[PDB]
Amino acid sequence: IVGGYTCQENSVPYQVSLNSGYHFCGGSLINDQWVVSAAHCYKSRIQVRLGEHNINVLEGNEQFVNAAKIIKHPNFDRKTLNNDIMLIKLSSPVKLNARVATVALPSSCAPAGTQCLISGWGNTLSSGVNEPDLLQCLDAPLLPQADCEASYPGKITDNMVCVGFLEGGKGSCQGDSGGPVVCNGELQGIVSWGYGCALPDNPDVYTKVCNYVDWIQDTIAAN
Amino acid sequence: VREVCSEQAETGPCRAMISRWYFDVTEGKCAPFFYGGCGGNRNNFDTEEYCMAVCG
Repeated sequence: IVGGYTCQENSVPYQVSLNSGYHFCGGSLINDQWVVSAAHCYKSRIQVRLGEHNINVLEGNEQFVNAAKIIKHPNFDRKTLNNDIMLIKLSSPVKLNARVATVALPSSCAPAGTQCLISGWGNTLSSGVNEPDLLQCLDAPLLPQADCEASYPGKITDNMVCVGFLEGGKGSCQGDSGGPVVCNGELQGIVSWGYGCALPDNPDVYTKVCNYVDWIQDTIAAN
Repeated sequence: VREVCSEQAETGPCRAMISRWYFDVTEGKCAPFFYGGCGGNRNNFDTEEYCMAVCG
C-alpha cells in the first residue's frame, strides 16, 4: 500500500498473510475453514497466518494453519489474468474471536463511486522497496468501467474492476495481491494487478468477486 | 544460455512479492529482485545456484 495509513490494530480481522518462509500475498477469511485469494498467488505449500498485525513479531494473538486444499478457478488464464481467484481450505477450522473474523461475500455488485477499504503488508513506495511491519489501510473508490477501460485499453474483462485515483500518489503494490477490497462491509474485490505502483493513469484492478459467489458457494459444498 | 541473461529484470504487473534472482550483464553476476507473479521474462531464476548455472 503506497500512500495509506497503518490500520488500527485488529480492525481488519479477516485479513490473512499467506506465508511460505516469508509473506508473499494476502487473503480473506470467509468462514472457519476457507480463505479466498488470487490465483496467481498459487504455491504448493502455503501456511495461512490469521490475527497478524505486526508480521515480524510474535504478538500472542495469531493462529497459524496450513493450507490443506488450494483450488484455483478452472478458467484462470495466466496471460490475461481473467478469473484470477482461488480458494484455500485450512487443515482445521480457526478459532473465531475479536481479532480473527469472517467477511461477508457480496449481496450484489457495488456500483461506481462506492468507497472501499483495501489493506495489506505490500511495499509502501513507488520507487524503491520498503516492506511495512504493520498492516496498512487505504480508503479508495470504485471507478466507472469506462475510465478503467480507457486507462488499460483492450485489457479489462467483465471480471475486473478498477479502484484508485487517476492522479496517482496512492495504490496497492507488490505483496498486496490476494488481499481484501471491502466496500460496505462486503468483499467486492481481490487485489490483482496494475502498472507500477501509484503511477498516474494506471489505477488498481481487482477481480470482481460478485461474479463468483455461486462458484465459491458450490465449491465449498463439494469439498 | 545468454539471450535470456541479457534481459532486464522485470517485476511484471502482478502484485505478489516473490524473491527471485536475475543475471546482471554489466556486473557479470546473478542479483536478487522481487517478482510480482505473472508476466516478466526469462531472466528469472528461483536460486543463485541455478541462475549462475544458466548465465554464469
